Amino acid sequence: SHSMRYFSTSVSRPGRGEPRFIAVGYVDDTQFVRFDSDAASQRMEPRAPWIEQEGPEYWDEETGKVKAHSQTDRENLRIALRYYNQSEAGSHTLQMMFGCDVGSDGRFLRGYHQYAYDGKDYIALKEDLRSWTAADMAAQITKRKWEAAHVAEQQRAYLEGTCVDGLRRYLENGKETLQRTDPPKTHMTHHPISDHEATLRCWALGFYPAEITLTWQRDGEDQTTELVETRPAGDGTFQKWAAVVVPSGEEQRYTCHVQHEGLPKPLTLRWEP
Amino acid sequence: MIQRTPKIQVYSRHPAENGKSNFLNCYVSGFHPSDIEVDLLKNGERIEKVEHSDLSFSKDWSFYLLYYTEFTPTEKDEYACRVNHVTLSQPKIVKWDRD
Amino acid sequence: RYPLTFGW
Amino acid sequence: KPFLSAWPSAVVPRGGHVTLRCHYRHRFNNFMLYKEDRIHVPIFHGRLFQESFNMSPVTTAHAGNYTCRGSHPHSPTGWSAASNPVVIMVTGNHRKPSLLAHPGPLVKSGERVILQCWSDIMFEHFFLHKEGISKDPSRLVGQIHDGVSKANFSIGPMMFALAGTYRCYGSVTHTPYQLSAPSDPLDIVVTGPYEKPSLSAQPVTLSCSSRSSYDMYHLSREGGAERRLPAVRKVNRTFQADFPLGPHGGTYRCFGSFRHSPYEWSDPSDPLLVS
Ligand SMILES: *[C@@H]1O[C@H](CO)[C@@H](O)[C@H](O)[C@H]1NC(C)=O
Ligand SMILES: *[C@@H]1O[C@H](CO)[C@@H](O)[C@H](O)[C@H]1NC(C)=O
Repeated sequence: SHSMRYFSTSVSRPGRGEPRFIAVGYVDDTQFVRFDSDAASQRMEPRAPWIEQEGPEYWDEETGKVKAHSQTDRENLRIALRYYNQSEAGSHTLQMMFGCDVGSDGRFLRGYHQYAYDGKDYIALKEDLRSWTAADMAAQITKRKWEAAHVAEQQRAYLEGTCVDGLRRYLENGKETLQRTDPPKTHMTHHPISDHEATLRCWALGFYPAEITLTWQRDGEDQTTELVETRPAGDGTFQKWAAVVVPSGEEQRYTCHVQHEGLPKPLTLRWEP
Repeated sequence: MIQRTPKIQVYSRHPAENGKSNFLNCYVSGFHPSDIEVDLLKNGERIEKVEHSDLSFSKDWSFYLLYYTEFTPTEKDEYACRVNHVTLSQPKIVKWDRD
Repeated sequence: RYPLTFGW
Repeated sequence: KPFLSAWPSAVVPRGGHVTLRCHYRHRFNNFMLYKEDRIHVPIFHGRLFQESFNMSPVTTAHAGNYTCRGSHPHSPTGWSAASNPVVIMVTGNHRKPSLLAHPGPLVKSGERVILQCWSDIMFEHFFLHKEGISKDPSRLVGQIHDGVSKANFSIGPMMFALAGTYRCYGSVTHTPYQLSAPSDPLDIVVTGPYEKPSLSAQPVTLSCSSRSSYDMYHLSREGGAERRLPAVRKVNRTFQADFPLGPHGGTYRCFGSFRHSPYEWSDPSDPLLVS
């Protein structure tokens, strides 16, 4: 299974700068393009080596559609001010997410097209790709507008067609990177926190993709256990750890379980001085 | 307007070994709005050459950024990350724990 | 590929 | 570098008010102001503005190309780099030009329209301004011809972000910062991409109908003018407006529109001949 996603952010910041639009494109957990309206390029830029072979027609076409989005979503900040009767003086955020998922065979599974205004769900294309979820009263107006423009039919055709066909092309062009699986490299650390208790920490490092399960068990039963959010190492791989506090002398009772696309069999880790 | 304070993690790209070049990371996530100010500190002083990822967000609309710089860890120097945000009255400082 | 986008 | 911004607008009438703000290092800090290339020479004898600089009675002497420097105490120089330039343009110094849309103010989505600014006054340059926009006015040279001065602003391809109220201004060869009084406003309306209504004779009135929830319908004849009616729901989940036929013309077209989007109309209905 694989996924493609575009994340765009438009912010107004009256008195602190001109409204700014930033869009980023991902294939799974790998960023590959970006556009920043605050740059002198004003072009869509490559951000991963495997997309840089695409020809000038690709970069011309993509820059055109994303600059258009830049202008559209910057105007959407002024419209939202009217819909919600908000001051020209306030700072506001408008976010969009778009993309599709494909299976192993290379076929469509799900599509997405969603907005938020100031951090809260605004309008979203529903799961069936035919109707819209409006979160409040302002978004009901946009819904009524987009029904009148038949937006759901166009995005549905794009998400099931061009989006999926593009993901399929990207996955082959960057196969060795995008279809790689780097298994987790694991280690455990023991730190005493008191006379009667110690902290056991299971470490997962160097893993791609970033989907992972780190679980702790005593004698076999699940022990829900501190769990940090998976974080980027900065080289394309990811890190995570899970920690539990254990009674002194019972460390052998606890085991850490690792599940990852890169491990043919689930790992079982056990402390050992 | 929804305001969410950032989670901060400070860590190295690779396992720390004194004297060996590495990367110091400050990963900030879960925050809203997007305006955030992030610095990497060496013995309390901001490190000048610091790069950062393009602004992106999660399914829940929360933003995340990775800040990083090239560094060589030592036994003497103490690294940290300083984050400011509309949710924080003063900057929050998270120390790198090599332990 | 980048999508076509519409006004609010 | 700081961010300099004029509020409410860098285009300001004589007697209006504009405030220059200098955002440096996360606050509107103490800053000095600089004009033209004199960026190492602060204006008004080095005054340290404390919050903002409000020029409440705007005069033509206020016009110019400004930069600010925010105070930076733990710096070798104590001050920031030069900010972005902001050009304050003062209006009301000549008599207003005229502004006209070619071929007309209804512009189909994806097409272009020409906003021609003109005057019997021999203006050297023209400035086109979309109301409410922070961006600098578009500037064009005034083409002199048969005793009229004129300039053609091209707007397009038409989308909702370009619809709205436009005004244009003139300036003389020796007073570019000094602008004319603004021309009468021109409303540019984009049609589509919302689906066209149906226009028909009542099986007498002319009916505009759509499944789409347009809240207002607009009727237009080929000659020109504009009649508006609120949409009413009835007869099978259709939003429709019935326009009284009247008790001698033909070829009418209808558009739908929504509230809080005054300058965005649907594609026109097919033309209907009324005998
Ligand atoms: C600036 O001062 C003038 C005159 O007192 C006033 O009309 C205007 O509202 C002020 N504007 C700002 C932004 O302070
Ligand atoms: C502007 O467009 C009109 C209409 O095509 C044309 O006649 C005119 O020469 C153009 N230029 C100026 C300066 O008006």
